[PDB]
Amino acid sequence: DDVVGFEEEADKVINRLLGGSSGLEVVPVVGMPGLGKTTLANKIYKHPDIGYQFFTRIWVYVSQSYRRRELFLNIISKFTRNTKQYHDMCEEDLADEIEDFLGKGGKYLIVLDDVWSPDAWERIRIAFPNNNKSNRILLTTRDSKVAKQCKQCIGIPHDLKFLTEDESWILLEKKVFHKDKCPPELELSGKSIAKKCNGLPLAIVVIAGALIGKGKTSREWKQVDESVGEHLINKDQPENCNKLVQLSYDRLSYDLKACFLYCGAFPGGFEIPAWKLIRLWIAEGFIQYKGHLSLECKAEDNLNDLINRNLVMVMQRTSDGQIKTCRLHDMLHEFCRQEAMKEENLFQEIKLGAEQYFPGKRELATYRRLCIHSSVLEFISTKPSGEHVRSFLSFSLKKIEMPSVDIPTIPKGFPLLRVFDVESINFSRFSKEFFQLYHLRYIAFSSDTIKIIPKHIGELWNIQTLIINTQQRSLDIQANIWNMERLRHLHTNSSAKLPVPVTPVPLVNQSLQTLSTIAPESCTEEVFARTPNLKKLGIRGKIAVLLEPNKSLLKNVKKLESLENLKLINDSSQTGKGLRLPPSYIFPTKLRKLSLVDTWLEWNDMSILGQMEHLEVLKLKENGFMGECWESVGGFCSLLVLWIERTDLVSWKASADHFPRLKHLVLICCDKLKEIPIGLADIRSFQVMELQNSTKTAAISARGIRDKKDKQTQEGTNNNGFKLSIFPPD
Amino acid sequence: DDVVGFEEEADKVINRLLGGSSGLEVVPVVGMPGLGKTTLANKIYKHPDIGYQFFTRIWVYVSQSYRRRELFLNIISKFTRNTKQYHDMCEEDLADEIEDFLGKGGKYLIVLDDVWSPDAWERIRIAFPNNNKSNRILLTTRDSKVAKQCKQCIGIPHDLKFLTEDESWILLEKKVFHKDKCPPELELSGKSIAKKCNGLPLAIVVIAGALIGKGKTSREWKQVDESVGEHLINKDQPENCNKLVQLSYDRLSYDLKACFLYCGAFPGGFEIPAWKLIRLWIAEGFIQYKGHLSLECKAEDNLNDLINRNLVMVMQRTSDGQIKTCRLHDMLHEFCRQEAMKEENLFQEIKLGAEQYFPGKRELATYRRLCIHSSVLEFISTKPSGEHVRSFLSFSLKKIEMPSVDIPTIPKGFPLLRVFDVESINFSRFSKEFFQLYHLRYIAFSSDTIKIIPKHIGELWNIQTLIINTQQRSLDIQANIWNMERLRHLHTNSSAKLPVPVTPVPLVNQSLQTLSTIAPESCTEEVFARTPNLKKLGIRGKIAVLLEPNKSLLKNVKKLESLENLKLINDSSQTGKGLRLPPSYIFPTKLRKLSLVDTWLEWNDMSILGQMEHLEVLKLKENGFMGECWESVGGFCSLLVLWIERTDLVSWKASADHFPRLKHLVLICCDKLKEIPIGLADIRSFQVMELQNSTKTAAISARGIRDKKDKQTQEGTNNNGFKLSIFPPD
Ligand SMILES: Nc1ncnc2c1ncn2[C@@H]1O[C@H](COP(=O)(O)OP(=O)(O)O)[C@@H](O)[C@H]1O
Ligand SMILES: Nc1ncnc2c1ncn2[C@@H]1O[C@H](COP(=O)(O)OP(=O)(O)O)[C@@H](O)[C@H]1O
Repeated sequence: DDVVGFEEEADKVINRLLGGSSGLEVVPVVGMPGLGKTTLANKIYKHPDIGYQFFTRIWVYVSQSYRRRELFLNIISKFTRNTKQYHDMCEEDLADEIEDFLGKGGKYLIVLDDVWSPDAWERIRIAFPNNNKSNRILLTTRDSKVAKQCKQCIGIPHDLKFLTEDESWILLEKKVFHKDKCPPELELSGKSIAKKCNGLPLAIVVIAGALIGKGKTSREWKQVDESVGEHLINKDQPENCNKLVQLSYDRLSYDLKACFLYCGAFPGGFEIPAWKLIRLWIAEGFIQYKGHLSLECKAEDNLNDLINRNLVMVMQRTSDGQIKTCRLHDMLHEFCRQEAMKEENLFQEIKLGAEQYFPGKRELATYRRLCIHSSVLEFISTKPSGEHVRSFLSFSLKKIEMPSVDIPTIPKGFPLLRVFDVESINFSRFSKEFFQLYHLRYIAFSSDTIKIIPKHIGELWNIQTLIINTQQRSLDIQANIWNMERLRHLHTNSSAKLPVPVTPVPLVNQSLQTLSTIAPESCTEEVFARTPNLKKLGIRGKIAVLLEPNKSLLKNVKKLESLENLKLINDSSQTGKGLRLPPSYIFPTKLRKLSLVDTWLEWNDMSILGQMEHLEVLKLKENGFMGECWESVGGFCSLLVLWIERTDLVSWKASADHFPRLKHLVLICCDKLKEIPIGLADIRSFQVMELQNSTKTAAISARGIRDKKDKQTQEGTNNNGFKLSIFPPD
Repeated sequence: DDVVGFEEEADKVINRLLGGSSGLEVVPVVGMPGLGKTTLANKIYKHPDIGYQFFTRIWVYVSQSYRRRELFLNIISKFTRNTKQYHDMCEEDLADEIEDFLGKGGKYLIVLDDVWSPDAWERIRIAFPNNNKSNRILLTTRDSKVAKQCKQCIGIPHDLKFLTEDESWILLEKKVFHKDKCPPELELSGKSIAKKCNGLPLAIVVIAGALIGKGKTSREWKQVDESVGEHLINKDQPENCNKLVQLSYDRLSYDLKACFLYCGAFPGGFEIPAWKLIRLWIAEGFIQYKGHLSLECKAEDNLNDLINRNLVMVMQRTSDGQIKTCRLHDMLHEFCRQEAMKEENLFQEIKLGAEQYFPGKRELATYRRLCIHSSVLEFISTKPSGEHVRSFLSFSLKKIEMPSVDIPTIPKGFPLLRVFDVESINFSRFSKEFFQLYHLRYIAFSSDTIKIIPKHIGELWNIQTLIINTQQRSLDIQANIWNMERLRHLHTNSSAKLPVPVTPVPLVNQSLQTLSTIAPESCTEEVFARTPNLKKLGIRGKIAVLLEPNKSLLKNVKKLESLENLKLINDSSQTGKGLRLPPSYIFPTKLRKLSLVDTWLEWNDMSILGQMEHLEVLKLKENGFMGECWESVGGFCSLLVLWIERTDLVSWKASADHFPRLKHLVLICCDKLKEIPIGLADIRSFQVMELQNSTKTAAISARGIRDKKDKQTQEGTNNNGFKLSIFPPD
């Protein structure tokens, strides 16, 4: 409930939505960036009354650099998982598909954030039919002319009010002091600050983060108070607010300063993968820690400082509470840009400006880090060359093929390249000079034809992370990854057939921690003997090769003492019944996360999982577990999160003793579940619960469980209210 | 000498060039389009005094849609034939290469036609160094601000004057009446017209063509006189002059109207290949002739009407006088556009306008013929679909690769496609749905990976012309081209291994006329037995397989009675001496054109060629003939043109009886020629003569021959003055 002073505005907006015309209706929210337009939209999205009243709730991100085809793909992905048929149809075809998808449903609302030009609104409006079902469009805009120019915009342009003072002091106190009370010698400074921010929440949260970072001293509070007083916030000039961000930026440590500045190289509206980005922090040497925690731990700590300062906003978190997807505010992105080019020339972006001509070698040679986001193919066709370029950064929501003749240009022009992520570029093959980059550390790309990883990859002695994505069924690795001592991580989407190591000095790879998806045949004794420090393991392929009762290779997994994350993917031609678990003591004594996919195991097998006393997060995906009768056997003494998706389970019996400490519980696509155990509502730690494609009997059992737990909350000191998801509410 | 009234302007421009500053100097020529800027530039280029004074003379075409990399490639192609090393270097690298290439030479001039914006001039000027050698730049522009903005443009902007009336009447009379005298009842109309064109040569030539097309009657002359009087030519509004072109356009026949309008679909500044374009018409059914001449003959007649009306201007002609490269004036191109979209909606062009968004299906479905010239890859990535599209037209000076996943989009979106020329698009493979186009007639594309022509190509029963270009050494054709009765032409750049026909109805392909270079092993008896009407033959590969004395296959060529054009390319691993011709009577009795490449034959072999009494044009390319002593044996009773390039010939003896009727004579890269026969100057028909990379002894022999022939011209009635090329004059 981190929303202060928006209750009246949200209530009046909701009143506008539920009332008004009975046909199509669009409400525009205009305001100076950072004032709370998207935050208010998110509050409206999560409000219970509107969600109950609206059958379908879609969140859409537009941004300035919107792609209509990409946007239509994004909307289509929210309806049908089988997206292979929609990749070929032209844009109006997916527009009609969206039209009929929302036609099949009931009353719906569409949320369009950060629309910059009226022509974009006109081009996207064609996908929303007028079915006289009181469908609503929550449009957010920076300019009132966008709403004014539309004849169909019958609703008056709602100018969202700026934050009131009563909201100010309370908001800033909640942000910076949390549950603490401000000392008297800082209270007047806080009030003066709140009056001096001119009710702009982004400025308030950024100065709160700055105050947290340095210390809660009266002198520093007076300094920031006079600084914000020296910067009057004009209602028509947002750039001065960037100066306030400067008052935060100077307070960060030099390496942390640098990583925050590098965080701005990403495109606006881009949902950053957390794991990818921590790798960018590590590969570039930005993360330096002379302490007991690992470098990845230090990078996670830095991300935690970023989020708690409200500099980087997290949109989706992992099931266990970790950060999954983070992004930067568009105003903060513009400030980071302005700093990057006009102030400290750390890195530069190459964009198709009004001149429509790309920079030549003379200007490019002065760059140190590049970031090409659109029209990359033309730029690489120009064949640039940078002798002082240390990085190549490029993310796009669309995949761009790699011209073969143009392939050798990138390595030849950048011999001093260190990191090179082209995950939006589909490499067709490997060039010889690509193999000459001895200074490379991070390489990640996609391919649709590469089957054999060549031997010469072993001669890159400075690579730290290697990420490969492909649509091929099986991937063969011929390069000697075992002698690559500095290699730390691997991530693959296909079945990776690692070479069988040969036994010959400290050849043991103590730095290798995570190695993503590996074919079952490579999970041998020698492979795990060379990496005792492995923590995350992933197996992809015919799991029957792993888990035959007579010659199961999981005995080798027993000797891996440092393992905590295991992933198994079943790609066998036949995935029928007959699979069973080995004795429970075979597993590592300190494993934490295991995920079973397409295993087709009997329910009783969790008894093996019942022996592990430290299991806390478990995920079942794509027919991990099934069986008509599920009886809870054994006690999961430390289970916190269990995640089951698309199982034909019918009946489940459970008790509080079986799962004494569960916190997160998820069922998805359970088309045959009869009832959820009532006694689960008797567990105090049971907090969050969700349904998807469940039976009506499951729905009424869920409602009864919610009522019982709410009554228990009325009985005991259950501070954390129960969370139930009525999805879909149709 | 078709230049009237420009003698004074050309003389003063030449005086400016030879005089002025001793360093870099740029003369700009500004004027309303069609006034004669490029024509005056061409006259200056071909003037003898400037060519003698200037060591290096380069012609450069810029146009509005100029590409700096393409332009630099074009300039580099004029210096070194080995262009494989220059394809990889970045733009400034070829700029420096051009800098040193002109540095090695002496005083030079660079001609830049049709420069539209000053920034283009600034970006191209960096390739021209200041060596204090009085180098000159003939720049042609439409706006004086382009010259004014340049600080280095010390020379005053020369505003070229409009043609005077005395030149006018003479110019129009030379254009329309040639050597005839205007009747008195049309002379006053001609004078009134010439005064009413306001001295604009393009208008004069177009109305002369219109008058020629309809008839030289007094009433029609009065009609065109009042029409041009009704259209006053404003000096600042060129669009009204387009109306005058209308007075010509309405006078053409409907099919000829249509083909002229289709001629405008090509990009401005594009040098049209004549053969391709007659193929494009013959495929679209535009050429209809109910007469004895072939359809190709009718198309050539139409092109002749186009050129003699000055609607289409020819830049380079074939050695025998035929049209090789033709183009349209930029003002005429704009008029053709205006007519195409705003008037008769015959065809439309898809371009990246200020909106920066490509048309959708709704507008595209109303189109009948398309023409995409730039940013084609984005358009095909959009995946357009046209149910009423009958043609797909795309030429570019650069090669664009074909995305595999995007490959199927083109055929699926255009099932009613008839012609499809993507010769600027590099196809990587064949898609199955591409093979579903049963309405296709003309297909032409380039590839760097296609080795096997698939069988299903035989199921396209409506194909008339098939053109394939590839860099592969050998091309295999598996499709049954023999049962393709409507197929008329084939053109390949690689060795084409045709399938061996099997003997089984009129299966004989009487419509097949030309079939490009074909691998030697396919020149069998059965192949030539199925196409008795063949006229142009081409063989590419190991010619030793064709021409072994014991088992030569040219006996089969004997039975081909309709053959007139033969091409042979030697791609054998060893091309050493030992090759010899068969007896002369083996050849068809009516052959006209033969070309020998890399044959390595003895000189005496022309005795066989001496037997053919109707040989008129012969070309020797890439070591066709060699030998220290060349003695002329036999009499070429009808030889007109002989063409020899890069031979190590030393001594040649010839007489007038050997070549009694030669007209065009060419020697290129003769690094060892001792002397040219003096008696060749005694031949009356000897008119044109050229040298390239010749010896100094060859140069002085050439000068003596020129002096002797000029003295003979002073003796006899040699109306056609002798033409000698001082090339290079360094
Ligand atoms: N009621 C509120 N309580 C706390 N923070 C808020 C509130 N409204 C806005 N904010 C903060 O203001 C910032 C700007 O939010 P957002 O609406 O996403 O951008 P914009 O206002 O430009 O659309 C957010 O980071 C958010 O944390
Ligand atoms: N002195 C001349 N004699 C005959 N025709 C001319 C003369 N000068 C120009 N023309 C004609 O005028 C037309 C325009 O010529 P050009 O110079 O190529 O275009 P622009 O004047 O727009 O540069 C040409 O087709 C040419 O035939």
